[PDB]
Amino acid sequence: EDKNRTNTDDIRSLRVITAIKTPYLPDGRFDLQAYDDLVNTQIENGAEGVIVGGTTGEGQLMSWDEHIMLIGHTVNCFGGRIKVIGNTGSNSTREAIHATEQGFAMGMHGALHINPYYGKTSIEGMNAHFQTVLHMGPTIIYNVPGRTCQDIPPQVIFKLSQNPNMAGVKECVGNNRVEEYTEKGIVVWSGNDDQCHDSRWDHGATGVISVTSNLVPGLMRKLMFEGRNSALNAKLLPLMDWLFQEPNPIGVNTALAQLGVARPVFRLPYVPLPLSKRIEFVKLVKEIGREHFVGDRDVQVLDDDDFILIGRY
Amino acid sequence: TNTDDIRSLRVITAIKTPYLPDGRFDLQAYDDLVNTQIENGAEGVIVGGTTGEGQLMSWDEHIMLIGHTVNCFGGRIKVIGNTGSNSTREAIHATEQGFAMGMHGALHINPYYGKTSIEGMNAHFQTVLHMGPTIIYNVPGRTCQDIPPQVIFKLSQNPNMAGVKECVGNNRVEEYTEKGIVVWSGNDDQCHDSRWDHGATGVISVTSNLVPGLMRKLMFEGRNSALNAKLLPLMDWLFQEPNPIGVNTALAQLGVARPVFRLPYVPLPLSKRIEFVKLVKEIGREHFVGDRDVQVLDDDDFILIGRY
Amino acid sequence: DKNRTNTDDIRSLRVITAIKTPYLPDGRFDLQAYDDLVNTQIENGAEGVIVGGTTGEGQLMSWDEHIMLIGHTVNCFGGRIKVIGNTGSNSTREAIHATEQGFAMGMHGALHINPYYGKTSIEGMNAHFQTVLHMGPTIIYNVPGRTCQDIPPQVIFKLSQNPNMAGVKECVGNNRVEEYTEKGIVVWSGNDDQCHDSRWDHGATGVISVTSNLVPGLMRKLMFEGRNSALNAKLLPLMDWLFQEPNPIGVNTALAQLGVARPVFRLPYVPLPLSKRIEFVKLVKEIGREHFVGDRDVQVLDDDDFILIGRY
Amino acid sequence: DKNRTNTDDIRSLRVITAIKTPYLPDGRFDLQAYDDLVNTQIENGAEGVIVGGTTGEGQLMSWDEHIMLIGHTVNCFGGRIKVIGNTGSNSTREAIHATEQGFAMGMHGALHINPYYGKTSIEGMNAHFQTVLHMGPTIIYNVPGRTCQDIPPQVIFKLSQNPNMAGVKECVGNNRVEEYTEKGIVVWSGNDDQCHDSRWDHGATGVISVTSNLVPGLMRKLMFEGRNSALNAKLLPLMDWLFQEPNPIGVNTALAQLGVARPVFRLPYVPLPLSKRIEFVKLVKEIGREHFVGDRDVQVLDDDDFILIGRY
Ligand SMILES: N[C@@H](CCCC[NH3+])C(=O)O
Ligand SMILES: N[C@@H](CCCC[NH3+])C(=O)O
Ligand SMILES: N[C@@H](CCCC[NH3+])C(=O)O
Ligand SMILES: N[C@@H](CCCC[NH3+])C(=O)O
Ligand code: NA
Ligand code: NA
Ligand code: NA
Ligand code: NA
Repeated sequence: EDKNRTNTDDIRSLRVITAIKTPYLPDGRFDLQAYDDLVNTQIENGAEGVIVGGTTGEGQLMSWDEHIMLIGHTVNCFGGRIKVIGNTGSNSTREAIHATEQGFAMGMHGALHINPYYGKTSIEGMNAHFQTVLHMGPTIIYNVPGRTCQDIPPQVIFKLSQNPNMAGVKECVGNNRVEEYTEKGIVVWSGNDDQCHDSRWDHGATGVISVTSNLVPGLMRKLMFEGRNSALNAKLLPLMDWLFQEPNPIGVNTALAQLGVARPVFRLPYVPLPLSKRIEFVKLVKEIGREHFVGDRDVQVLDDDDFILIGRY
Repeated sequence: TNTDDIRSLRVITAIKTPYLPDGRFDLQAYDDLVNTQIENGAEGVIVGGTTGEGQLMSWDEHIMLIGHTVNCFGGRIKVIGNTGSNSTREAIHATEQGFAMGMHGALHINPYYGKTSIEGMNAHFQTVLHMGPTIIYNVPGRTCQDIPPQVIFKLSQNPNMAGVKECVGNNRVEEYTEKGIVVWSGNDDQCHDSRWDHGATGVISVTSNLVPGLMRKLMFEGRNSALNAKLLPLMDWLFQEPNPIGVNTALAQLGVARPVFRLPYVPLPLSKRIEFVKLVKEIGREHFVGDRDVQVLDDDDFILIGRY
Repeated sequence: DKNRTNTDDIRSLRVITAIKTPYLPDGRFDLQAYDDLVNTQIENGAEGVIVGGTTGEGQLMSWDEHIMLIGHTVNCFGGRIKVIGNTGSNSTREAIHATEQGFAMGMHGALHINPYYGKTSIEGMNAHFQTVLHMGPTIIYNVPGRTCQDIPPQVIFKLSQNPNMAGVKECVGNNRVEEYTEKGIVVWSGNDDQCHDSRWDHGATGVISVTSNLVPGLMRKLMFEGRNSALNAKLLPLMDWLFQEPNPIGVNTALAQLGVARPVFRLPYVPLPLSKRIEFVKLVKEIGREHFVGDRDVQVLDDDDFILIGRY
Repeated sequence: DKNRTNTDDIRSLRVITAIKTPYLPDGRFDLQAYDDLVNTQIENGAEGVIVGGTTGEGQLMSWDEHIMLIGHTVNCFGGRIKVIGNTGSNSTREAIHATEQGFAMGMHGALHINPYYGKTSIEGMNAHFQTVLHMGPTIIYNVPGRTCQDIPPQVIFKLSQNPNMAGVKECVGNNRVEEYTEKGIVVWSGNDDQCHDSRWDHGATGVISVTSNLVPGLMRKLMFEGRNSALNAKLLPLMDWLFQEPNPIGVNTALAQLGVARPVFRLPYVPLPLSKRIEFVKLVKEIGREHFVGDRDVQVLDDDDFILIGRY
């Protein structure tokens, strides 16, 4: 219980957690060299944790053997330099139990657990689901009703918070929901890049589980550590708007290809933003400055035929 | 003529998947449920739909259950595999295996949780539309993404697009049927009006799991607002928690499925099970599946399984 | 009485083809090519098929592929041929699961090998078979050259007490065949070059055959029309060619040369070399092309026609 | 340079334990029991562990169990012992995926058997091994008693051209061991009852051991402190008892009797009978309980203490 306590507190103290993009080879297999370069770039620019195969990491498109491999690989290669949080959540309790116990057995520092999506359940069912995995180790509960189509209500979060393994909540409902939890001492990470500044400084959020940190990790570190900076927050808004004009991770996948740090390979059902938006992206990089974005290569527009779409991989 | 056989079906049951106490499929109980559907005029079955808890299956057990259903019943009923996924890879592999097992058609949802652009949604459906007769499934209450009319009209030009399982409501159903697209209502409490007022071919039904004879009557024997009003309390009871919590609880009370739930589903509470006994008596037990007297059951009768 | 006839339906089969699983260029199943192979077997008097046996590369399938191929075969051909799923495993857990799923697909029977690589005690071997023998008609497969463990007579005799034990696919030789057939146990020879003598001199019911993949008509003649030392001697050069490397290397090469399977190998199998493919053209000319499956002129094929897949 | 160092780090190991995988009463892995077994090996001078080898029942594992156990062993013990994953398979697809996943998760080496049951040609064996050898330090496993196919010297000589081929786990005997060691190829004996003479008289580097599961200190002494024919002779009755039925039946029974694993077997393995367990208690007394793993007095155990799992 003393080790469990320290383990949970080591997650609660994290302010910058990157929902890391999973890059691919031309045949659709994981590009582990590109992935390792992405994680090293996050560490060098002050990311304190990584979600492995989150929504941004396309965990939804992995086989369990790929997903478990990427968790174990990240622990083995980077576990001493960053906290590794496996997205071992599922709409199936059986899948969540097996994936979470395997992830913890291979040394991941915490688990991200969404409520069941598509196959939505009752409040009693939601509690039953979370109770099967909460005992296994430090857990972040993920409320994203725009994707799950089911709000995790405060009554569920308050009951789960009775368990010392509940590290906190990745909250997407907004700053009023954030404040309801943080005023009661529950740790909250904003899941909304365009709200995380106000969440952090005005509503008691500990930090952010970020998509945008994939592109500008240094600026997101600054936003979470160095106090209110409404000017920097305003300067990042056009980039955050561009990143979410189509569902995540279409934007981050397109951007990382343009910056030359991931191959222009998409696993279906994702397809890149079209030419006009890629031209907009080069303009956004020029306005902020290329030096703030990951990678060293000059940003490219890329041609339509540079992109590879993989269904069977 | 494969696709035209699907297009003529008016009663398609989203069949419940029953379990043994260790959480494995109860294939004996499953066969008994499908046989009862065939005897009471069900014309098709969705295997591992939302009601069938496909979302809780391994692909191993989902494709097995499709193959089992084709072997046992394929000559007596149209077998539509729910081979859809939020992952294009999973949808491709499940659909080609389902068609290889001999299923008559596929049900395909738009990607849920990992939602995509219109262009990505089109790309997803195109990987599976060429494999055989396909019903497109629109349920924005569960996917949190409406398949817009623009997409359905474009998909409907593909001769393998049988039609739409539509859950938006009767205005959406009518927008499609008036433009010659075949529509099954996905909403039991709307399907009567859908069928008789809005050009729906029929229903892909949860309630037919409980009262298959009454649902066939509702789709075939003409407009009957009195029979429809008679079923509304039962339909309201079945959807007070998300499907399939209601049907799982009801089939346990009727004795045709064991009171075994795969998590994250748990039964309706005692007060609702007491109300179910009253709903059965009001409609008449003879109209519900099974021969056993309806039991309330104790909370401690229900087995909740996470590890199966 | 209901189960008795299902097992008796298997016991009466004389020609069971261990059917080859053909592939498309990236290593996925070629179901069109497979269906054509099975139809050819039926048309030429094969009475059963083993789905994903040693010849069918069941050892290279995932269980989802293997159970799909069984269900596909039952649905498409189950009324025209007896479908025996190779649902055996060196893991009891895998054998139980695969056998249950196979019978749920409607397969007529199961083929069960003793545990290979992870060999066990006589008591362990009996425990293994007892978990699956109750599920339906079962053929017990003894192939000590592959398993490195003989299923001894004492085990076959104990298994024989269960009515679901249809018989034995025996590879030890015609002396072991006779030890069983003289006690009323049904035996299929698993050795194409012994099956004639097994059938006519040692009371074997018939063969579970590799060679029937190429010349199903001639293997049917061999098992049905009586003693024919001339026909048996005529087939021996083809049988020697098919088993010069471990099965199914020969049959995979031959079916590609005859144009009824694509020249796609799942590793760790690779084709016979050009010298053997030239010999095969000569063997076909000597027997006559009309006796071999397919209508295309037999080809040698270039080394570069053969696609070797690891990531299947 | 890092690859040369990683390979040399495997080549220097003299005592590698083929660690037993212990189970909970329902058949799932007992990770608490496993962690205690690995700790005991480290404390008594084991330098490497095979995860899910023949002894570890890799043959009865699902891949998710097998990969988890490799990743768990690296995470908990990888700084204190070399972790060699048994990521081999008779299927090249299984071997490729398991091996790349095991190396991605930080295993130090891979153990690769030639394809068993589905045996292939020499050319096929080479093609199989070439798909995995480039992925990291590799021990080639020759056990013709289980595979029913000798990996011939020409295959080992060819693989030894690759800087990732660490060496050979050889079971054919001391003549084959010497054909490799005389050329500077690293060999571990796979035969506990030969490994003493193999180490001191035939140039073997050490042993990949079953017996080290029971007496790790005595096996370390045998591999490091020079010829000791007396100690080797003192161990022979124990080694004879451990292999009277196929491994791991003996080690599974012994570890239950020493109280360091539950008396739980995955089929098709079943324990040695009562008379053999009585013989074990006598063997432990003659050698001395202090040399065997665990602190608890050795127990005979009753027949009904043992649990046999089919659906694990
Ligand atoms: N596509 C499925 C399976 C993903 C499994 C690996 N995370 C889902 O989103 O639930
Ligand atoms: N739970 C996953 C996998 C189900 C796969 C079998 N239908 C999902 O809902 O996407
Ligand atoms: N390669 C494994 C798995 C095959 C499973 C499908 N038959 C074996 O030969 O046991
Ligand atoms: N029982 C199969 C599969 C084992 C997979 C895990 N090592 C075999 O021995 O090949
Ligand atoms: Na995430
Ligand atoms: Na459905
Ligand atoms: Na066979
Ligand atoms: Na080993």
